[PDB]
Amino acid sequence: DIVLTQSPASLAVSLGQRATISCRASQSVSTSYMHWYQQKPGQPPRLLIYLVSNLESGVPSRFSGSGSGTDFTLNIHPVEAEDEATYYCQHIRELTRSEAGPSWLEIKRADAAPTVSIFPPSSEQLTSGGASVVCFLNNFYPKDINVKWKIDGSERQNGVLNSWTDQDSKDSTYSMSSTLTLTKDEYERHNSYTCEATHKTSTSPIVKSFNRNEC
Amino acid sequence: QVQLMESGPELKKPGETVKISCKASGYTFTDYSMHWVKQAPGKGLKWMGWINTGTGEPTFAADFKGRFAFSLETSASTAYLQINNLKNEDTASYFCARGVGLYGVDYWGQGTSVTVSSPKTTPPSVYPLAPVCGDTTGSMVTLGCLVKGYFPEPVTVTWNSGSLSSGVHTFPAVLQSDLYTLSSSVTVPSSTWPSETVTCNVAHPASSTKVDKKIVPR
Repeated sequence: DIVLTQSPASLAVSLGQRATISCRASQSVSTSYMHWYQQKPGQPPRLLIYLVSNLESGVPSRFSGSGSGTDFTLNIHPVEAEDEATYYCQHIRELTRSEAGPSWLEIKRADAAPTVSIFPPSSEQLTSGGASVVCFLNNFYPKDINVKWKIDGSERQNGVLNSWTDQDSKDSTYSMSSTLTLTKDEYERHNSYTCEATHKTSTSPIVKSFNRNEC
Repeated sequence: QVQLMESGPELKKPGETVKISCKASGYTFTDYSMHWVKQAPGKGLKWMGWINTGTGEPTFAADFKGRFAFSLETSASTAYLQINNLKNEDTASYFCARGVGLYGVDYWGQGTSVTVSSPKTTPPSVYPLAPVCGDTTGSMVTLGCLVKGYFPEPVTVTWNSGSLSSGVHTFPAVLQSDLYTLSSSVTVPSSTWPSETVTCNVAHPASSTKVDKKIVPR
């Protein structure tokens, strides 16, 4: 019954910059008794600050903890590449222990439009009675992107599954896959299939499309 | 050297029960409480409760009451978490963490993933995805590999046995009919393909299958 709100949800950073992550409690002068944890993907959290002002024994002195009762901040005096991770802040003042929704720390790069690719059903999947149309949207920045499927100019939402990667380790871009799965029989009663992305880098949708009748 | 080591990953079906162990080394087990925390795959950390190390007594958050149990084996410095009547939304990673009282938790175990579902082990169908007209931009051309209907995870997808790492995107699997699918794309200069062979490789160790699908022009 004690909410802890973290802002911002995401923060794009360049190294050397000083970043401040903010946290706010809904109740109490929850005193100090606030902690920050860092979690990289596929790993357990690791502790950084205990009581909101103390570094645990291994954390570099670029990490700083501040604030009391209702407002707290975590501070990195010059962010380094190894500081990319999610940052959680938790309060130990009251039971049950509550953690805030995290803050994602991502590397900043220049904006990049998706490279978009569309693939009709393989002939081996057609012979099994299935039909997946797959769309790749690769190497874009920033991460926000919306994709729509269109069948003969009409939008389709059912049968669509999406996956996305995290930020790439070299180019720092994001990529995305979107799959429209149909039965073979509904697949062959339509002509045109198109995926279109809306992204910051372009003022029009980025379109890829094929038509079963154009050979 | 303080260390919390948890037991391995577990696959269970709905209504089963699972027990997860957390073994502490490098400190006096009875001088610190032990906490348990659930992470959903999306999703932010959620505290389930804690157990008094000395008295072996559980305290549970309201959302974790009645279907969960904390226990100890003090002589062996391990804490246990047991989940009864497993439901679908118990699919998550579960962590143990050493309690430091009013200051919360400090050391964390590596986590244990738990999957609940009714499917049986199933090998994937693997589909090569050859480009069509607009799948070249500039010099480069994008090819794909679609891996559909397997259980359980993981699969390992590589291209030409890993020699083709440089321009690959392999996407996390997503569920579908309680089965998994992933896709992977690889981008190469249009002057290596189709003149040079490109083959995606899928390994699914739970079903002992290993399959290659060469991408051939439409």
